[PDB]
Amino acid sequence: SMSVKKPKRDDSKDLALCSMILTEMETHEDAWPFLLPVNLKLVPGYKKVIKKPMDFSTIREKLSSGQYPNLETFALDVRLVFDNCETFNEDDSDIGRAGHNMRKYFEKKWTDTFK
Repeated sequence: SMSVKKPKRDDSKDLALCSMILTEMETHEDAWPFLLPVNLKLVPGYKKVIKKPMDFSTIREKLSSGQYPNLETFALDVRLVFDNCETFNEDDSDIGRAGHNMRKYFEKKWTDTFK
C-alpha cells in the first residue's frame, strides 16, 4: 500500500532472458507449426474458432518493439500458442504432439530461468 513496498526484485535482465528462451523455441525441431501466423484464408475454421491467434514470429516482433510490459504478459502469449494448438488439433496428430512437446520444453526453461 501507499509508502509501503515489498523488496525490489531485479527485472533488468528479463528482456534478454525472454529473448534467449524464444530463440531456443524458434530453433527447436518441433517448432514448425508455430513459426508463422496460421493463414486464415486457407485453413477452414481457424478464423471463427480461434479468437486470439498467436505465433512465435508475432511474439518476436512484440518483444523487439516494447509491446510486453513484463515477463508475465510474455509467458501468456507463449501459452496462448499452445492453448490454441490444443483447441484445434487432436492430441494424436503430428501438430498436437508438437504442441505438447513445446509446452513442456518452454515450461522447464521458464522455471529454470525465473523460479
